[PDB]
Amino acid sequence: LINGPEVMSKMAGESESNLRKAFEEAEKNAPAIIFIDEIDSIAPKRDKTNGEVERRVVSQLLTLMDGMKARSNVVVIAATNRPNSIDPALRRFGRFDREVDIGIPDATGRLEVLRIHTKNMKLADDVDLEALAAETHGYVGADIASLCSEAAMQQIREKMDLIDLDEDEIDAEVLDSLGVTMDNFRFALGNSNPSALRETVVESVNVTWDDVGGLDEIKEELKETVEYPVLHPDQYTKFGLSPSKGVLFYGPPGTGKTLLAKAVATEVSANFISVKGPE
Amino acid sequence: DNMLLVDDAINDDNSVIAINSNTMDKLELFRGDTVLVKGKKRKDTVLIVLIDDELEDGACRINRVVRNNLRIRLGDLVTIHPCPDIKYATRISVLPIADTIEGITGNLFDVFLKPYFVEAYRPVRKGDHFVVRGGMRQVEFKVVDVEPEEYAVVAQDTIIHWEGEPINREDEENNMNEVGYDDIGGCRKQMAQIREMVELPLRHPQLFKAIGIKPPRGVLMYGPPGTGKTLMARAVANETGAFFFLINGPEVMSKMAGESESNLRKAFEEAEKNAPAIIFIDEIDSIAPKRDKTNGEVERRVVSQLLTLMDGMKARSNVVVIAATNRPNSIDPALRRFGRFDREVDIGIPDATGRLEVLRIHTKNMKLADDVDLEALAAETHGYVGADIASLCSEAAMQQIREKMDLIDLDEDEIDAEVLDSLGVTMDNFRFALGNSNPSALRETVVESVNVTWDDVGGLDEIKEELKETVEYPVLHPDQYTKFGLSPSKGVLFYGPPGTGKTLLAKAVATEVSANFISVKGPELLSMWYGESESNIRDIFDKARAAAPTVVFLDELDSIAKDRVVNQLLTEMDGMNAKKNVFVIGATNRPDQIDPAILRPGRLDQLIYVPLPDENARLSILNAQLRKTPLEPGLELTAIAKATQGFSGADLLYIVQRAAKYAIKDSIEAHRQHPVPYITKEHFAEAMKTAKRSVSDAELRRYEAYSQQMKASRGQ
Amino acid sequence: RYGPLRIKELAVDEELEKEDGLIPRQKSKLCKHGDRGMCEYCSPLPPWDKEYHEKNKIKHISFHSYLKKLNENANKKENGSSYISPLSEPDFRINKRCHNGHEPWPRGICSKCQPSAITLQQQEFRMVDHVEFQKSEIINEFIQAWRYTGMQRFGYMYGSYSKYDNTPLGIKAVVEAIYEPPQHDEQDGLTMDVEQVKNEMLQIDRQAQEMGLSRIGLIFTDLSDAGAGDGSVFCKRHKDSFFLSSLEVIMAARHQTRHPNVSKYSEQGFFSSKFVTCVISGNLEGEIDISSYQVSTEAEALVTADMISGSTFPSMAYINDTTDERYVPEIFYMKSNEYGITVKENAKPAFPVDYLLVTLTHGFPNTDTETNSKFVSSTGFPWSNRQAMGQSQDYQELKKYLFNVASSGDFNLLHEKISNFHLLLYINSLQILSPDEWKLLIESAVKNEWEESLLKLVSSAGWQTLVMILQESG
Ligand SMILES: Nc1ncnc2c1ncn2[C@@H]1O[C@H](COP(=O)(O)OP(=O)(O)O)[C@@H](O)[C@H]1O
Ligand SMILES: Nc1ncnc2c1ncn2[C@@H]1O[C@H](COP(=O)(O)OP(=O)(O)O)[C@@H](O)[C@H]1O
Ligand SMILES: Nc1ncnc2c1ncn2[C@@H]1O[C@H](COP(=O)(O)OP(=O)(O)O)[C@@H](O)[C@H]1O
Ligand SMILES: [Zn+2]
Ligand SMILES: [Zn+2]
Repeated sequence: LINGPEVMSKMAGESESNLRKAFEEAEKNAPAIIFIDEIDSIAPKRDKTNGEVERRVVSQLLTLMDGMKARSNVVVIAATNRPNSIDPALRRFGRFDREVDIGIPDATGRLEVLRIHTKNMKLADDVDLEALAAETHGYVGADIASLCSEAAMQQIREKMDLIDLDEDEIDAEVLDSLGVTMDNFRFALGNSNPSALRETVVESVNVTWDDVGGLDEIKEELKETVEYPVLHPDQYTKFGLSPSKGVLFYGPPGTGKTLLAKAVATEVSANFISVKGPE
Repeated sequence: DNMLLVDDAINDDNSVIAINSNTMDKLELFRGDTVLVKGKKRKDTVLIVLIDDELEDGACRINRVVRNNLRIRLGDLVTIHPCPDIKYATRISVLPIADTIEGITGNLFDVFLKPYFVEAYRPVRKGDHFVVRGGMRQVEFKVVDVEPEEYAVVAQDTIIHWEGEPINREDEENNMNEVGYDDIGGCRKQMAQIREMVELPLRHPQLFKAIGIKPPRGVLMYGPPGTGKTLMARAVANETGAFFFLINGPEVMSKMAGESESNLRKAFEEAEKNAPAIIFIDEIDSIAPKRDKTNGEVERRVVSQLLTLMDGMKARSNVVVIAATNRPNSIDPALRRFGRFDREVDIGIPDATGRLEVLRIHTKNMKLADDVDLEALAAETHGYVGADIASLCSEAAMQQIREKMDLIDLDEDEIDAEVLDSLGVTMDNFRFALGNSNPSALRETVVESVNVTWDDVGGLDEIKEELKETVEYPVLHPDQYTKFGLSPSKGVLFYGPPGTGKTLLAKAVATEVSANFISVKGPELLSMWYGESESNIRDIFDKARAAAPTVVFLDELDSIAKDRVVNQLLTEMDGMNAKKNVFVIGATNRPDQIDPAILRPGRLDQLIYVPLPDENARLSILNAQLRKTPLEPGLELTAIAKATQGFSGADLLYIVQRAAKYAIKDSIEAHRQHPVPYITKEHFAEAMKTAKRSVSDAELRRYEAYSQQMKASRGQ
Repeated sequence: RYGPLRIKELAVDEELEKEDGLIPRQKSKLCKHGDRGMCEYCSPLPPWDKEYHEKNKIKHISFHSYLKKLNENANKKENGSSYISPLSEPDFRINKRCHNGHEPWPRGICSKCQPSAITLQQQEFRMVDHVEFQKSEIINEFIQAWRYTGMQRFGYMYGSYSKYDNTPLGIKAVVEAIYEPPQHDEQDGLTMDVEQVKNEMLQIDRQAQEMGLSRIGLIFTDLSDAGAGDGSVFCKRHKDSFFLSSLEVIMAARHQTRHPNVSKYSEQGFFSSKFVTCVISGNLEGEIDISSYQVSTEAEALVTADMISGSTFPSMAYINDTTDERYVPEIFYMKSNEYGITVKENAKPAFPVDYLLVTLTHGFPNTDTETNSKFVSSTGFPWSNRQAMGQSQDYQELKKYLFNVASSGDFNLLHEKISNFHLLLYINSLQILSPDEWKLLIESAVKNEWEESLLKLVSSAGWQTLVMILQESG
């Protein structure tokens, strides 16, 4: 495991030897997995950093990566919040070629995260995790963990009236009476503040041809445009006609263009990316 | 039970406490028993119990020295516990106080302490004070070291090491750390937040084990400089009694290359190895500035080291990191996510009560004169952070010294004690200091508190009802909104002729829901537009969030709504969570000039017209602005109000100010000739003669036309 | 610990720490100010001032002064921190228990428990400054061993430390006597079983401590006579060739790690043992002058985790390889090129050891000053382990040495013939005497004001029995 900031925190000249020995060891004790977390810290965009050491480290990383390619059973995994932050030279053949995009979870994913985190809390029997999952839109896993922690904090704060802070210990019965209620989760939701939506991200949508009324002709046109190529590309290949790329909705404001886009995305079971005007 | 009442002991012994017989029976104690007595600030001592029936039941008698050591006063409560496992002091190393030993000849130990401890078996603990009265002198001492530690009984065979240099007294006073909550006032909310976020994780860990959560680690305090962030952190750390490990920013950044990182590593290792601990990183902005700031490698390695240490402490360790920065945007953005300084605390300028409390706290050792009206100073001082108040007190004292300098001889190095007795501060000195003081908190956007109710605003009953139903209900009855699935309205936009008192409505709305009020005037908006200001819209909204429930106020928004700034404002308004109690109130004089994008739903949609005050409103304004002015008895303002049709509030204030100017001019002339303590009607008549309306008829017609257009747009 | 650590070390360290060492300076001709007040040139000179040293021909900074420098550089009083300990010895062993989520080292290692690259650089503080021999006989007899036999020798040296005014806050190790372990010496080298040698040295050290001495170093001879008619020896050790080969440096580092110097300003409480190693080879001329050295702190902590071994080239130390239970990171030795620029050269194959040494200055006390010698000896009773030569401690040697004086008197002569190190050790091995009897023996032999103590000794029964058996034995 190689951290980004940890490697970047070493003296000058000691941040290359760490990478060299890391890769050499991974080779000696194969099979191995090398996880260069926060690679953007050790390989930012070319124009972002001009320091000489910032170039020595990047060149050392590139040399180690290129030399690694061999029968040796060693796999390199890197992580970075911004896909464009990484140096372009790291995304060529023989290097980090396969790319995976993590999107904010949907309702079911949020419920799964909530169940995973809220499996140890002494939750009161009156909890509606389904309602919380529905309400939380745009909440990342970390945000959900913070939500649960804040709800527990609220519960203990409410119970603190019977607790005497002067005594180091507390009555066992009170300590065993702790329980988080739905109102605590509501308060935590009120306090919490997600941050993923500030930037463009990937999130699934689940709108069908029932939350929009009318527009049947436009619905059929959109179906013909998008659904058939994705679902039945074989017939298009047979006829040799490539499908259309894009579409442009125009009309009075508030007519529900965004809902049409979301419905189209859901029909083909494709992820949805949004870019508002301010962006 | 064991909360024995404190009383002044008749005896002067430093290891004797007298208790009532009833309490002795209750706790099964006995005469001559050594017990551990704990008072305040976790101070502890060992005292020999003696039965004394004069004291009322539940009361104990202790001497001045013990009370000083425990940092408690008469009438307090002390908890007494058995101390059966106290051993005899193998060796006690003690040194006297320099001032107390001046003029002492011969061996101090033999003269004073040799008879005091022999055949006494007095239990002594480190850091205590004991005083010996020998011959014609009385000398205090300190228990520097005791073996065995931390305390033990000084037996006859105990060896006492008195060798060493004198200890200066100034160290204890001028280094007055271990400051409790009693030294902080006017910031009860933030103090409570810090307490609930620090003490409970440390003082009562079993709570979170029972509930089963990982308590938050980071905490980030920020606000205007000089608001006492360091003082609050120090007080919390001392009250908790944890292993406080203050780290400075400038101190770390002044080390040689390759050394600041080592200091950070050693500090974090030390805090971890002695859990619990409270690491306090003062002025973190100097260690980890914004990315666009210094790009040097030395400025990057420190940030990376700090990030690594922060990510490395996530474990069972009970370590809390508290950082202090002036603004939220000055810190590197990488330090404000999960597992890091994720909890924010905002410090705001205090209100009148806070200023009064600060004045009382600082002005308790001054030789104040009788003519002191601290409430008056609190009322007259607005926007003075704690540092400004301390500077004000120092300046007043210096002015008093200057005034009394007449009876002082600079050449002579001796000053009569009588002259020093006459020294005393007076209200004139404080007013002079206020005249010479230079506050600077308001120069930047800062969270403040307002206390205006529905009485300083005249008329506007329908507008007041609309504001109530728009703001008061969502905050006070969120359950209803959840029941009906209706999302609360984010903000409203006032428009109307200038001087109608929109700021008063905003302050009243803020007061009703008990929400901190943030103000952003036109000059600040323009300075941010030109990019030469120290604050950004993102910063303003971050402070509003952290200080929720807040009320942000934009003034003369048309200057910027003629735009990158407007784009940032729109992005921030979209970003804010709906459930968060943050309301944006905009004001402008040319509503049509506002960018239409700001008026879309989910933004400053609701538009409220603020009309000119009515005759009754004019009378109310005149009465309100003249509350603290001497009027001519029998004077009625109804005629003046009637004569001022079409005059905005600013016009009435101008009229009142001119009348007061005439009155003061006449008073000055009369005194110089040598009367007119109040204002006669003729002054008001002259002021009205010199009146002038501030709004032309054409602009009023235009505003009315816009209002009619808006009403028709919603009329059917 | 909320402040300075609490631990007891030698008296020398305490008294040194009491002082300040500030070197006063007078009004320079460059000052522009009144009599009072000092600008930048009239200020007192700190004891660690590098310019003052190199101007006075002092090469290292008298460790205590280094401690003063470190305390001044940080640790503000009354605030700013909670006393981060200033000194910490290097440690290169990989943490077997880190567990960010990875397993122990043999099958997993993160970037937090990976020994970073080691940068060798010549040390600047020498713990012990001046090694001083009370009497030249101590080393003259040692060399006489080789003179008679021709083979090399090796012996630990006992003594005690004290202040040394000639260097700012400096220390000197005064050696009182030399003890020779059982070694299988040869022409080109020597061999000695480590286990038996340490077993014997344990009890020898106990007895020496009973006498007040202490083990403060090892001295060995690298001497080979030349073909000259008179006494001349080739100078194999000088600037051109090695000073101490790799093996000697390794042994010195081991010994130093095995005699830690207890100090109050470290997390572990010990740092950079005071254990000087001396070597005899002969200066450029035919003399037999001695030297002194002490391996730097890194080499002390570099050999605890193996990582160094001897090499066929005398002046270079070979480096080992990685393996389970031993992780060896890259080693860079940083020198300065002639143009005054620091240069880092990777040395995996082998590197010079001159970056793993600090030099001392030997000497002898002034021959006309106060003599505080514990032992007026080193010419008499044969030394311990000189079996190879005709020397052999035994009853008849004692009869020939201390029977005529003992049977008659001459309490001055008896005292001067009774304050010999090896004689005391041998008669102690005799076990003829009782514990307190031997205690009074040593207190009479190794102390001033010894009249009544010697009288008590002679008046005792044990001494009477000893002299009786001596008379009985031929
Ligand atoms: N069939 C429909 N036609 C028009 N609007 C609809 C329809 N169904 C739902 N809506 C509403 O339209 C709103 C979305 O507005 P939208 O049309 O995306 O704005 P814009 O046209 O500016 O993109 C939602 O609040 C939703 O309640
Ligand atoms: N209750 C209080 N609130 C604010 N300031 C206070 C209070 N009591 C005292 N002060 C004074 O205000 C100043 C606070 O300094 P502070 O802003 O904490 O320094 P720093 O710049 O290190 O954060 C000090 O001069 C302190 O004496
Ligand atoms: N009920 C009221 N109606 C109008 N003005 C008032 C009222 N009460 C007080 N005022 C005065 O109106 C002034 C408003 O100042 P300002 O905020 O600069 O203009 P505006 O209120 O038009 O934004 C204040 O100085 C205040 O003294
Ligand atoms: Zn000078
Ligand atoms: Zn590890």
